[PDB]
Amino acid sequence: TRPANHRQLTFEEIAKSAKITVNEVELLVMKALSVGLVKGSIDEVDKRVHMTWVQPRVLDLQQIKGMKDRLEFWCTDVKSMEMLVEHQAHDILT
Amino acid sequence: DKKFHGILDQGEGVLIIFDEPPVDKTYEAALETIQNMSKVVDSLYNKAKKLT
Amino acid sequence: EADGKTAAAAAEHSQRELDTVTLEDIKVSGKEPRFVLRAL
Amino acid sequence: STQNRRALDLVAAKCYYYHARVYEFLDKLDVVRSFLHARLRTATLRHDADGQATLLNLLLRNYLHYSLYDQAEKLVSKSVFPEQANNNEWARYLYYTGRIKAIQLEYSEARRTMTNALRKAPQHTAVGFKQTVHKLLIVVELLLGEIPDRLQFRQPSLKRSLMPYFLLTQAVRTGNLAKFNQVLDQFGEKFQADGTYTLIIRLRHNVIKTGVRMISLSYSRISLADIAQKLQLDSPEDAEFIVAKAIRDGVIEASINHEKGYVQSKEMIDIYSTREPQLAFHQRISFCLDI
Amino acid sequence: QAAELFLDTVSTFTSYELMDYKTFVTYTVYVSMIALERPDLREKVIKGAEILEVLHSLPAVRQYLFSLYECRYSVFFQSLAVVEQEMKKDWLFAPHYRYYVREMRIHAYSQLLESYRSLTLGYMAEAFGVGVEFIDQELSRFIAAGRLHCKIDKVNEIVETNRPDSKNWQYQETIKKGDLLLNRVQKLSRVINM
Amino acid sequence: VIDAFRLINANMMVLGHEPRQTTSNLGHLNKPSIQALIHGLNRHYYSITINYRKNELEQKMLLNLHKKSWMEGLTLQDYSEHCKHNESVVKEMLELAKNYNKAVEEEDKMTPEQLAIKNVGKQDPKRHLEEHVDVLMTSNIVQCLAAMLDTVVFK
Amino acid sequence: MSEKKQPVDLGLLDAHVWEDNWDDDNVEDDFSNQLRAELEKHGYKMETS
Amino acid sequence: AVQKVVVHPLVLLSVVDHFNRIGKVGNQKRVVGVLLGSWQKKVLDVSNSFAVPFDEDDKDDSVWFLDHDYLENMYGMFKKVNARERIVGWYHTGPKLHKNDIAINELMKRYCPNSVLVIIDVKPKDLGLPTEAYISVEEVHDDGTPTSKTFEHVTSEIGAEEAEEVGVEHLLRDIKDTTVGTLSQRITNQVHGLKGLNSKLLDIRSYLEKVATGKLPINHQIIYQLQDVFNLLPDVSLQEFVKAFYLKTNDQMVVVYLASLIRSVVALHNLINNKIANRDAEKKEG
Amino acid sequence: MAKYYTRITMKRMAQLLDLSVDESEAFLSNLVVNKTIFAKVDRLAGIINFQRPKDPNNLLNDWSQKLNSLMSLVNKTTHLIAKEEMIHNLQ
Repeated sequence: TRPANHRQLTFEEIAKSAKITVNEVELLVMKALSVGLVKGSIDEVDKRVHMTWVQPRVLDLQQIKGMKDRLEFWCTDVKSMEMLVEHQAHDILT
Repeated sequence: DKKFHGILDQGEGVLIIFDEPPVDKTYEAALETIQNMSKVVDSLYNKAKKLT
Repeated sequence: EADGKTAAAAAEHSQRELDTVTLEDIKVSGKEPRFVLRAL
Repeated sequence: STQNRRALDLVAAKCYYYHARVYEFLDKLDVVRSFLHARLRTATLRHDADGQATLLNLLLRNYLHYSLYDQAEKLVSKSVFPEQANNNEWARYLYYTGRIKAIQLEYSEARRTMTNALRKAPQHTAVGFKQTVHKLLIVVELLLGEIPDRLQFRQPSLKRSLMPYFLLTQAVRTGNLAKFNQVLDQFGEKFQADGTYTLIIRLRHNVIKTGVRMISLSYSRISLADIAQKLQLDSPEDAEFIVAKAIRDGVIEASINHEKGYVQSKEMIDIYSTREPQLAFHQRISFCLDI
Repeated sequence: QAAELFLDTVSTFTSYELMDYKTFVTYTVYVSMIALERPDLREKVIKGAEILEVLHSLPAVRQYLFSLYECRYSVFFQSLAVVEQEMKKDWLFAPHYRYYVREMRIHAYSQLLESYRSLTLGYMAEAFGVGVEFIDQELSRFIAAGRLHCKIDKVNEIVETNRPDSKNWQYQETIKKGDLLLNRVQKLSRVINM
Repeated sequence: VIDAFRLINANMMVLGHEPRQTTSNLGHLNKPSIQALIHGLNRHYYSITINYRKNELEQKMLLNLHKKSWMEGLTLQDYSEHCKHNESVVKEMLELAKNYNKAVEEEDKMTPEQLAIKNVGKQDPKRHLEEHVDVLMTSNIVQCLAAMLDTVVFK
Repeated sequence: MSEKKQPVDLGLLDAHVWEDNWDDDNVEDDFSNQLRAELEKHGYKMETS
Repeated sequence: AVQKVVVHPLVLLSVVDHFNRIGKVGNQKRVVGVLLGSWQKKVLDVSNSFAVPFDEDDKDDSVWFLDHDYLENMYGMFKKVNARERIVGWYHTGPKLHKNDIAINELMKRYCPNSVLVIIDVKPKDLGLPTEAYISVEEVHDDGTPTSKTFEHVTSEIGAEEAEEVGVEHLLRDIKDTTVGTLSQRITNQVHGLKGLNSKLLDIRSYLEKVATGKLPINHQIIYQLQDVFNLLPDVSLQEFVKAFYLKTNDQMVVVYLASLIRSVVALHNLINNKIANRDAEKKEG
Repeated sequence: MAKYYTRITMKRMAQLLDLSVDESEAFLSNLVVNKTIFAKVDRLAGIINFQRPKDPNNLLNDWSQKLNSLMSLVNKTTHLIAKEEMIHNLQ
């Protein structure tokens, strides 16, 4: 769910969202890691975890419009960046 | 005696230990190439200033 | 060399003028009559 | 124009100098300055080299012989033309602008420009204006809160002339007004003869400034119940004010906790990680490629 | 150079100018104790037995050396005062009998202020020589001189080491020497090429 | 090195007839080598000029024949190892500077060509000094530029 | 070349052959004229307390 | 099996000659042929080739003709003049894959159990590389779809031989090249990089249109892969990564400064030599 | 736990090992002096700190690695695109 900017979260959030007591949550996430469906690390001294990669999932015909949207203006950035270096150094070799 | 490196604190008796950083290169070497060619420039004048 | 040649290389003449200025400061009655007697 | 290349390449340039000297030698200077203004104006149009260097220096010279405004000219002057100079005239132009900057209560950036002036003089034996520029440099650096340098006081060429200035700074460092008065009442004739008396007549306040600056560099966390105690200042209320002003103009970086009564100075380190060294290096790269 | 040349002590014939070989020994130990750092002082003039044999007849100088080496600063000043008074009434050393003291003091401080990083000042009240404010003012006047780099705080009466690092410095000297040479080359190009 | 020949006539050439007709400069552009003259080319046969005439499509190929994939261009060199190379060359500069000072000091002390003639064994430090530039440059420039670009084009 | 012509003038014209090699100016300034008897500076400080 | 394949120029010129010649026998838009080669340590080397008659009725799959006992006859005729080389695979000059070529491959595989396909597109319309390499495999499925027989990609490159690059270079009198050193770096590894990356992103861009009801989502597989792409790309250049970057930029430029300084001093030295030599000889010859 | 965790307190360790804190310390001491486990316990606050070496040159090694993987993956997607579009839109 969370945007890629964060994908970092505290014990309390999971503990409530899965309605399991906090002292269990460590083992839960360890299980998650061990079966190999999610990757990252745990930072117990402040009760936080970081989760850098997650199993792909199917998704619907409207969510992919988000993919096309992101990809389009990623694409334009490349052309923009090319114009600059192709121009300013024209005299070395155009 | 720098046999074992770290640091000491008197406030409460704590022996902080850390790994010493390297002392660099391509800086120590440059810092005397500069000197060497300064001497070169000085010696340029024995046949630059006088001969002209 | 300054006017016979392209009028930019009177720099050697310039330095000559610097040298002559310094020297003449440390350098005459007969030189002046002669000098003056140049006709051109 | 026809022989302007040669005629103004030299001969004219030095002529103006000697003709001006005559007048200074045993005469007035005024219609000379009017003539100089006119002759500068006729340059800057047909020609733009050495006709804008010798005239600028001479004109500013005679302005400074008296004590006029002397600044409204530099701003629009266009500066002594770069790209060409004899590197000699650059020296005295820098000296002039340095002085006119120092007298108008602009200290911090005067020292750097006049030091740049000094480093451009030749290796020649003449100590004509080297003594002058050194003397001015010492006196501006006794402002702010520094120490001039314990060298350039013993070198053979210049020593007799700097004697009173050493004897002055030897007092200012300890910071005891007694001896400072005993020096001034003794050599005031010399100083006013030097044409620099008024700068040193205001020096006592920068005396106290230098004292507090060295204190700032010594400690980090210190109570006001000692700053005035060890500076012979009896009141600890005005110590707040002198310290605050010193903070305002950038002498020391500390802050003050008015209720608490301690002064602490912040420490800012790790200048290697910032972008500024890249800039300092890029400038030199550009210069070397230019050479 | 004096401590660099007095290393011999093994070929010094019974020369006339230093009538006493013992005087030659005392002089060389005096200069060596200041010219060089801890690694060699621990290697050469303390692990050489000719000088040790000589010193065996010289209680005062031997005590003065071992005081510094073993960090018993309490007696270090006890010895340094006496060596100072012996320094004053001696020829070819009196002209700067003060200078020596003003040096050794500073060096002894750098002996101790290196091990710690947050030493309290009261620790020097009893361990280094009595007098708190005395240490206060000497430290204050020495810090501003650009040597003995540290920083003190009177409120809680504490000292902080203030370690510098091998990169800011290794950058500053680079930039200043570069500027100096660059000025040189600019001028030296200027005189040439008209 | 290619050549193409055809036999001269089976003599009956005492007539002094030329083997060929000429109505152009077009055949006399080239100098026959000594070797073929030794074996007698103009005595028994004659040479004919070779020419190439590439068509459009093959020459379009022939330039591609060295192109290398986009995958590589954006790739960075390792930063470690790179630093190692920098320190290697910088420490190699010293000896050349030291030698250069003497080489400056001693010249014009003897006749001019007797500089070079006496410098066939030992190297001349100018060139070796100069050609260690164009290794600090080029390398550092291109690495810093490539990193500086791709820091933008990906996220 | 090194003209150095100068309207500014020379201006002016020892018992100091004691050249201590170099400097000492900051050093002599440090102990300008006081805190002299360092022996007494210690001694009459250990009896103080 | 195979890890990489290497092609010699003689093959590429052969392909092009065949493509231009066919006009004397048909009107087709593709041609097909055999690759002779050898290999060792899973590195395959193709060296020579000959072309065999082929034909296809464009308007349908499954109706095509390929002449066995001409292939066998030529292979015999070649073997008699070079024993080094053996059937290895086949090539065709179409710009894109075709439906039936898996059914070509299952034929010609009877001549070599490992056979590899090389597409040699003869009319490029971009900056690029003229060859692609494919090998045949069987795919399982998680959807329970039956086992599928399908191609797989293999990395490729051009190679060279000293006896040929002399000829290639004798012939490469066409245009400029070799703008030495710093000139060639930035062109060859910045501009012609970015142009490629842009073309790839345009291709993905186009495909994600057809999924607007133009075509069925080919698999959740392709979507899982795309999600990996947009997840992996480097973290926002916003954290203490920045500090680590500045450090190296300083170190990278400092040595440049040094080298530039060296560069200037030599010019001054050369200047002086030119100056004195001139004036002296002048006064002398006067 | 060193394989999974990054930083961990004293008491959580003692609780998971079902033994006193002192025995935990003594037990891991000969482990770390054996060059078997890379740990750096800090007693004052009791925060064990596995796998925290840190480097200022490694960082952008990792960065360059991620870049290489991303370029390769974008390369590989297009082959799949092409061959799949082949079985639907040829005609």
